Amino acid sequence: TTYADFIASGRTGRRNAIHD
Amino acid sequence: VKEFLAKAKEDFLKKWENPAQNTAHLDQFERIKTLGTGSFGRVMLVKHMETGNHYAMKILDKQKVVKLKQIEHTLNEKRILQAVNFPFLVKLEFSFKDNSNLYMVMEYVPGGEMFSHLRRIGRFSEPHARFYAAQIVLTFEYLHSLDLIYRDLKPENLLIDQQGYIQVTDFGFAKRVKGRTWTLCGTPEYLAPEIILSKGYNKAVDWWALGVLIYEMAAGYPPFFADQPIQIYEKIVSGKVRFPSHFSSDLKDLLRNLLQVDLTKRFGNLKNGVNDIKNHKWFATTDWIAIYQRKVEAPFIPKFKGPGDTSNFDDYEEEEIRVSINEKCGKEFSEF
Ligand SMILES: N[C@H](COc1cncc2nc(-c3ccncc3)ccc12)Cc1c[nH]c2ccccc12
Repeated sequence: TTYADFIASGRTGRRNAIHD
Repeated sequence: VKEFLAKAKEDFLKKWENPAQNTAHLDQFERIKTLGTGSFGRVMLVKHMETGNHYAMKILDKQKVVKLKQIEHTLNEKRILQAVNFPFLVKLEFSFKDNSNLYMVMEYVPGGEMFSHLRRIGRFSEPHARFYAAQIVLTFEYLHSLDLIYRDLKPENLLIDQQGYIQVTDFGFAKRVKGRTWTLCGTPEYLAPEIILSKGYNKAVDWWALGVLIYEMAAGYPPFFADQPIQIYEKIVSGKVRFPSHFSSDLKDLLRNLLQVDLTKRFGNLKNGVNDIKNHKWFATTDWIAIYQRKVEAPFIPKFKGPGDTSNFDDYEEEEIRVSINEKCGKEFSEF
C-alpha cells in the first residue's frame, strides 16, 4: 500500500526546508 | 470581504511603512522549553514576568543566518509579521536583538503542530481536513491581498490553538511581491512546479502548496514523496497524481485543479481569483463567514492540562543562549 511505502521512507519526520 | 480586505490593506500598509523595533529585552522573559529546532535557530516556550504570560520565542543566530544567506528573508519575516494581522496568524508581540541573536516573541499556541497530530492519527476525515483547508484558504486570501506570498506551507508549520483552529507560523519565506519572483525556496514535497523548474513564479505556488496540504491531511501521506529530493521534484513536474480509494468525487476534483501544472488553468491564479476555491463542490458545506468568526464546530479540540503544559510538543535537547561580548552582525541587521 502507498501508506506502507510512506512509513518505510525516511521522509515521515519533520521535513526541513531548502535554502541555497 | 472586499470591504474588509481594503480596511486591512491600510492597516497593514501603515504598520509595514513604520515597523516597530526593540520592544523588549531577553532578560524580561523566562526560558522554559524548546518547542522546535532547526537550521539557524530554535523556538522556546518562554514566560514573561511583568505579566506572567507565555509566548514562543523564535531565536535567530545572526551569524548562522549570514552563512546560510538568509539576511534578506529574516528581515522580511519580522517586517511582514509585525505588520500583519488575521484570526489565523500567530501574533508577533515582541521583537528585539542583542550582540548575538534576533528575537521574535510570538503568542504561545498550546495545541502543538498539526503535523504531530496527522501522523499519530494517520489521516483526517474529509470534514476535518476541509475545516483546516478553509482556514488556510481565507488566510491565503488575506495574505495575497496584501501582495504577500507565504511560500512555506506545511503541516510542520500549522499550530492548533485551544479552540482547535490553525495558527500559521514561520514567515521566513514570506515576501511582499508584486509580480514574478525567483527566490528558490520552501519545503521539497510542497514545492510548486514553477519553483523547481526555475522559471519565476507568483502566488500560484501558494495554491499548489495548498492542494498539497489537503491531500496530505486527507490521505495520510504526500501526493509526491520519495527518499531523496531529486526523486520528489521529478514526481511533481511529471504531472501524474494518484488518489486513494476513499477520496470523494468532489475532493479528487478540487485537488486535480490545484495540483495543476498548467498555471493558466490552476484554481486560484484564475480569472475569478480565490472564489474558484470558495465556490467549489467539495466546499459547498463550508460557511466561510462562520469560519472567519471562529464560530464553527472545531472537529478536534487539542486539550492541554494547564498553562505551560507542553505535552503536545516533542522534546528537544535544551541548549544555551550565549551572547558574545561584541556585536556580531550590526549593519547586516540594522533594521531588525
Ligand atoms: N519547520 C520548523 C519551523 O518552525 C517554526 C517557524 N517559525 C515559527 C514557529 N513557531 C512555533 C510556535 C509558535 C507559538 N506557539 C507554539 C509554537 C513552532 C514552530 C515554528 C522547524 C525549523 C526549521 N528551521 C528552523 C530554524 C529556526 C527555528 C525553527 C526551525
